[PDB]
Amino acid sequence: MLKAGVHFGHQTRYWNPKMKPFIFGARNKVHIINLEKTVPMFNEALAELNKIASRKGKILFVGTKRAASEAVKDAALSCDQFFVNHRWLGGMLTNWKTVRQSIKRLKDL
RNA sequence: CUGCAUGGCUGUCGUCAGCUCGUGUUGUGAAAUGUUGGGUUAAGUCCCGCAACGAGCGCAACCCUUAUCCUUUGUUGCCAG
Repeated sequence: MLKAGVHFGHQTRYWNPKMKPFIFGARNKVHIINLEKTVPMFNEALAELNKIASRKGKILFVGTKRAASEAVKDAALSCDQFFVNHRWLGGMLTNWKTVRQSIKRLKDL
């Protein structure tokens, strides 16, 4: 009884063997994805993302493509969402305990 | 006597831009990345960039001298009124 959102077929190869488990087959050489290996995982994805937000968890979005470079910057006044829209800084997550000096250099503004 | 057994004290490349630490990444490791590259500089200097982000020392400056205007003043130097 489950159904796909918008999918009917998407891309050729352009390959990674690790993605084969999600791919049900092909339609005129273009690949089609398996409902049972994508839909339950996508249902969980929006459930767990909301659970982290209910636990006051800090959310980061990446919008590094032009039609998203401004939409990524806000999730309405009733919300809290961090962003990257164009460019990165090396170690800004794993070396954040040093890049906090770079953040202070901008908080100084 | 022995500074090729030593503390202290003093040269030279050179006043050349170079020597390191914390963190994150890499490699089995030595170590690299950083500190290389690009434009630029007196220069690891100043901009740019990239898995590197920052910091410490040297480097510029702080020490010494001299060049000018403006204002007030002075011995045994000066002399416009």
